[PDB]
Amino acid sequence: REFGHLTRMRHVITYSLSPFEQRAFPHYFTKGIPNVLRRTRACILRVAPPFVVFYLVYTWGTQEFEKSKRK
Amino acid sequence: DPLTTVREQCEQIEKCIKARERLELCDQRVSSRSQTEEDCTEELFDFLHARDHCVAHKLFNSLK
Amino acid sequence: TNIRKSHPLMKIINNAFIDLPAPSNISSWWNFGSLLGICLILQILTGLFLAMHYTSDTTTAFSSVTHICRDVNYGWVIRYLHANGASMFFICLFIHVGRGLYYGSYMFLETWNIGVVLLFTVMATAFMGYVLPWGQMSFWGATVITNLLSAIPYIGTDLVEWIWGGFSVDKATLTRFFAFHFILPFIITALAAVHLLFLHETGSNNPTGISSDMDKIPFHPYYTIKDILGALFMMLILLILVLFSPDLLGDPDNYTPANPLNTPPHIKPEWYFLFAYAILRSIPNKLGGVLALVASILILILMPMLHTSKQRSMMFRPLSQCLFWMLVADLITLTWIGGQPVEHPFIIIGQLASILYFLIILVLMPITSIIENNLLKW
Amino acid sequence: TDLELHAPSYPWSHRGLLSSLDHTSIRRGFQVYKQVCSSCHSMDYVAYRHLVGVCYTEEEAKALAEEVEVQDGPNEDGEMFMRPGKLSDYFPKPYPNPEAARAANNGALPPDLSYIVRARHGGEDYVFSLLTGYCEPPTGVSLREGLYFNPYFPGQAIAMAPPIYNEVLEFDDGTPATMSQVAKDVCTFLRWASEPEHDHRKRMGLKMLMMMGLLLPLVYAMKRHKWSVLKSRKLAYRPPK
Amino acid sequence: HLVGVCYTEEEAKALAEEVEVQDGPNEDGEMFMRPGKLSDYFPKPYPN
Ligand code: HEC
Ligand code: HEM
Ligand code: HEM
Ligand SMILES: Cc1cc(C)c2nc(SCc3c(C)cccc3-n3nnn(C)c3=O)sc2c1
Ligand SMILES: Cc1cc(C)c2nc(SCc3c(C)cccc3-n3nnn(C)c3=O)sc2c1
Repeated sequence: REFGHLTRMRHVITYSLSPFEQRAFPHYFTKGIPNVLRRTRACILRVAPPFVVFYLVYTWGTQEFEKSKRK
Repeated sequence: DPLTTVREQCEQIEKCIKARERLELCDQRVSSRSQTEEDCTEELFDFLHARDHCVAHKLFNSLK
Repeated sequence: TNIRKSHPLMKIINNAFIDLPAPSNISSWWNFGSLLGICLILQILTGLFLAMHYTSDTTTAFSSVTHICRDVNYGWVIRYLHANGASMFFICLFIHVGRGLYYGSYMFLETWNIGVVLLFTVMATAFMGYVLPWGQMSFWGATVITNLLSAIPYIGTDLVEWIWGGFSVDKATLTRFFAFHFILPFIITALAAVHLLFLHETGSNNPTGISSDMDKIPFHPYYTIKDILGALFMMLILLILVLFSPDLLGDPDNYTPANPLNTPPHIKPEWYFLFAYAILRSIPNKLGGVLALVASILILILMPMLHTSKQRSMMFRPLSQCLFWMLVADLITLTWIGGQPVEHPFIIIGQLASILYFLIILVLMPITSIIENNLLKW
Repeated sequence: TDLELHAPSYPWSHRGLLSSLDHTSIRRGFQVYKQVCSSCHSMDYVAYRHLVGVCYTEEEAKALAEEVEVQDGPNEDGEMFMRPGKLSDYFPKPYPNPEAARAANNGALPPDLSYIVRARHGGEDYVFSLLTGYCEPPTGVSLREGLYFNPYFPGQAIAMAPPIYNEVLEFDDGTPATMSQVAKDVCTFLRWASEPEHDHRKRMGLKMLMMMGLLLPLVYAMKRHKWSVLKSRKLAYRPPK
Repeated sequence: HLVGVCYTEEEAKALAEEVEVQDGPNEDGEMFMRPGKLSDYFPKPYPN
């Protein structure tokens, strides 16, 4: 597995620019904010509802250990 | 001497008289029947929690 | 000529780190492999300093640890580097395993099976080291394991009076705990070299699951600079703990010396052993407890043959992603329950969450991947 | 049956991320140790030389430990010499002869105090609520011949009599010696006793944060310089018509 | 060290008995004295 022996490819062209020809920060807080609002809207409904179930079990669990004592 | 000042001023709060109410409401009720295992070491804790939360916020100004 | 390609030593370095083909879309979840290798080197150098001043004798074990924190120069910073560096090792290790499970990296079969061996050997190493300071959790942690280790049916009681030197706890007792704990991190190093030798045969997986030979880039300079940056950001977080809160993750009860006659108010291990402890106390038996503890690490080796989906990673599988974070939120539940006392609410919650850890991996995940195949018409 | 009461949180002057210990309140706290306790409690790990540059001048510190003469080993033409204490001596043990020191205390060994705030769930907030929280029993609790009621102790039955009441001592700089001024100073001392590197670790933590603030935004600039080649490239697919 | 070489275990306790030794400190006493315990080294012959 070295570079000129990996795959076979035809008819694709690549254009690139030098690092000294470029700006470091073209857009940082004018695309950085709406792009993470797209990536957050895609993940939230898969990741958050299991942790809302740990919260409702922690809150009920540490409320039947207090009232077991002192009537 | 600064502690007894602070501890008495904060003993007249809407949580610490509300705890003193149930305390002597039950303090009177233990001593009647002399074959009873009922304590009120519980009832003391509800008052000491409410009171010592307010002592800690005010006491260290008057020291050192 | 090119001396990077013709010298006998420089060839090996060039093929492994400089000219290695790597995918171009590798995330920062792929940073934690070299973070684990930094955490291992740190624990070795710091541990070799503490071993010149430690004494393995149950009358002077607790007193030789207080001596280095008070008398020896820079002993207090090196001791709390070691205790907090071990929490750093176990948090990177749990990120690392969860990565390879979400993106389907277990399909590299020889690389995944050396990894399950490495997970056992670091868990046994960290257990032996927490016995050595010999405070009241090193005591009641050692006895809970070794009366659970007398419930092996035919050779069990033979093995419990071997590790104490023959006996109960004495001067020759912690010479065997110390010698195991010295030797095992150097076997972990040899198993991690073989681990990477088998990965060099295929290269890396990537977040899409799809092969990317048409899109390789060299490892230097693109991932040499990205791995240096993640290592500096990890040395920052570790020193925030050593210099601003060195006792946050530990327990206060280990600052009392070990006393068979006194009594500790609770039994709480370190945070990274608390999930296994909750599975133990849910089995009213002592043979079925040590079995279900060992079967919760050994279930990782069945992940290659339980895979029934047409795709490799979970990026395009939305129902398998709801089950992946139900499993993470179930290991958080078992960590909380393991640090609670054994009364009524925390006894049914603890065993209904030990069942859910095996029901998701063995039953619900292979059935959900078949439903997804059928909704895509394969 | 009976249960927990947890100490509240007091605003100590060392509870900040960069806040030091007051080295005058340590000085007043050593004298409450050396004259109120040390008749019941050991301090096995702290010596007299550990208090040079924290609260006492080396001389002012060698003037103490003259005050106690301590046994040393056998020498020729002797068997048990006695001599004034040096700088290399640890703090003297209270109840001579051990453990069975429970008789002076109704069978309650009094614990060593060199790690006592570090070994309790609550630190010096626990050793302030217990020394100033001694009170009378409530309606009908049990009590033995030599034990007392204290709500900030696990089973409420402590076998220690209240050791500070008012004017128990005279400080040598004119500070009034009420019940709350003392026990504020043997919480500051006994925090220094647990953690004598407290002030040194908080000033190394500032020389680490300021230097990371140089090194870290500038390895990040080297990273963005290399990766801009890949981040700006374009692709075309031109297959034969 | 002499049990099984030139003496039995009895004949060896009874020879350690023959000189009493200077044990350590205890409460209600002093560093007291006591005969030999068979775990004792051979007693030294000059104070220092
Ligand atoms: C003459 C006796 C005596 C004196 C003086 C005394 N104590 Fe105590 N103390 C005890 C005894 C006895 C115990 C063991 C209590 C028990 O087990 O009930 C104790 C226990 C303690 C404990 C541990 C409580 C626990 O949870 O383990 C602290 C803290 C303590 N004392 C603080 C002090 C401080 C601070 C001083 C003085 C500045 C002091 N004591 C002086 C007798 C004393
Ligand atoms: C001390 C322990 C370990 C060390 C030093 C280590 C080191 C590494 C390194 C450097 C990589 C390459 C970079 C990366 O992808 O992060 C890697 C990849 C990998 N490791 Fe580990 N590892 C350890 C433990 C484990 C464990 C416990 C497992 C699984 C049970 C595992 C499974 C894998 C897999 C599957 C890969 C390839 C992932 C991919 O390319 O997608 N390793 N490891
Ligand atoms: C993967 C590597 C290692 C891990 C995870 C690990 C973990 C631990 C842990 C958790 C402790 C208990 C410390 C405490 O909480 O007070 C400890 C103690 C100790 N370890 Fe390690 N260790 C590792 C490697 C080593 C090595 C390689 C050595 C020696 C060559 C070593 C020497 C010691 C010593 C001497 C102690 C003494 C007790 C103390 O200092 O607290 N460790 N180790
Ligand atoms: C700063 C730094 C330096 C070094 C020297 C270094 N070395 C590695 S291990 C490289 C590797 C091998 C040897 C074999 C197969 C795959 C990979 N590999 N491929 N992708 N990634 C993320 C990998 O680690 S990380 C790292 C970080
Ligand atoms: C593979 C494996 C092996 C072992 C041997 C093991 N052991 C545990 S739990 C041990 C424990 C107890 C029960 C109580 C107090 C403290 C500790 N303890 N001992 N060391 N450390 C870091 C601790 O937290 S899971 C686990 C997993």
